[PDB]
Amino acid sequence: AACSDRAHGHICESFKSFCKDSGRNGVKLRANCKKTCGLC
Repeated sequence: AACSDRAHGHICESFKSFCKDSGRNGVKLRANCKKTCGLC
């Protein structure tokens, strides 16, 4: 499982500070943006 961004692109950045969200928004961020969130 490689690490990178799969989201549309503007989703990770627009929600970069949301990567630490305990809600669905956060989970989807770490998934669609395993990189922008930092999971490598």
